[PDB]
Amino acid sequence: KAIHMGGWDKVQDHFRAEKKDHALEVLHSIIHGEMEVNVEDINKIYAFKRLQHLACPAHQDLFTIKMDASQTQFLLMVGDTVISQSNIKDILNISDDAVIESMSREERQLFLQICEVIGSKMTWHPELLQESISTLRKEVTGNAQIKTAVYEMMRPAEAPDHPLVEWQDSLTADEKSMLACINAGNFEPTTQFCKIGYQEVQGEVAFSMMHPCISYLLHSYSPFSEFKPTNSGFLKKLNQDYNDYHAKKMFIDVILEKLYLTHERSLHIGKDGCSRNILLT
Repeated sequence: KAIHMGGWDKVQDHFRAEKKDHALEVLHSIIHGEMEVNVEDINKIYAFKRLQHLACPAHQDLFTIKMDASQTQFLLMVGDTVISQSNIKDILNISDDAVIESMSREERQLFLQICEVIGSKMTWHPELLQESISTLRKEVTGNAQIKTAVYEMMRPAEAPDHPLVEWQDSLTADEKSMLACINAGNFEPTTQFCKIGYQEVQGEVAFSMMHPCISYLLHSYSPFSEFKPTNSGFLKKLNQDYNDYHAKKMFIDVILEKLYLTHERSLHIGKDGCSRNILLT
């Protein structure tokens, strides 16, 4: 897809095809009204990918990212050498005394994948956010392999493309109350389930909630430095729902199971054709 930054459309004509990626990396370092932005940590993730991609194909396994024992620092590793690190609160642009819930190994790899994509849009397509956050985000949330990765982890048997099932309300007033917490104390059938995943495993359906860092980074993240505390507010909220859901999981799952079984084994529930119960679109 065409890169345009730094007049690249015509500037690229000065370079041999085999040098264009090198010249872009350089052009990127020359060029990168305007609100101040905090993206040095988050861009490391995609930059590390760019590094790895230049190494001999058999050395590529040697480039990896892990966490320190506290899982609050990502460590960029070239074999055993830690070439650089990033605090997760700096990657997230969050206000520091902000609570981050821990992620499984699966969830972390997904978080990092979203980091790559975001980093790559902000690096090669700065025009995107120059418009608005929503224009950046559309490109991230609309992105094929991110879509594919989010569905594969949370709803492995549902295609991202899955057509909505029509809402049929079999919930008692108590059940709708019990559900309020997975969507900020509201009960709206078209949105209540946007954070829930599910998979069938040896005859049982197992529900989950989207990790609040992953939902934050998909739908609430602002790279702008100046609203650090606003980002933090959004995160605490997703934290709270996440924690409520786990405190009450054995009541909530009974009800999810009922809904899933009565909506064609999906929680991608809509009304009059209008769902926002997708994980992301």
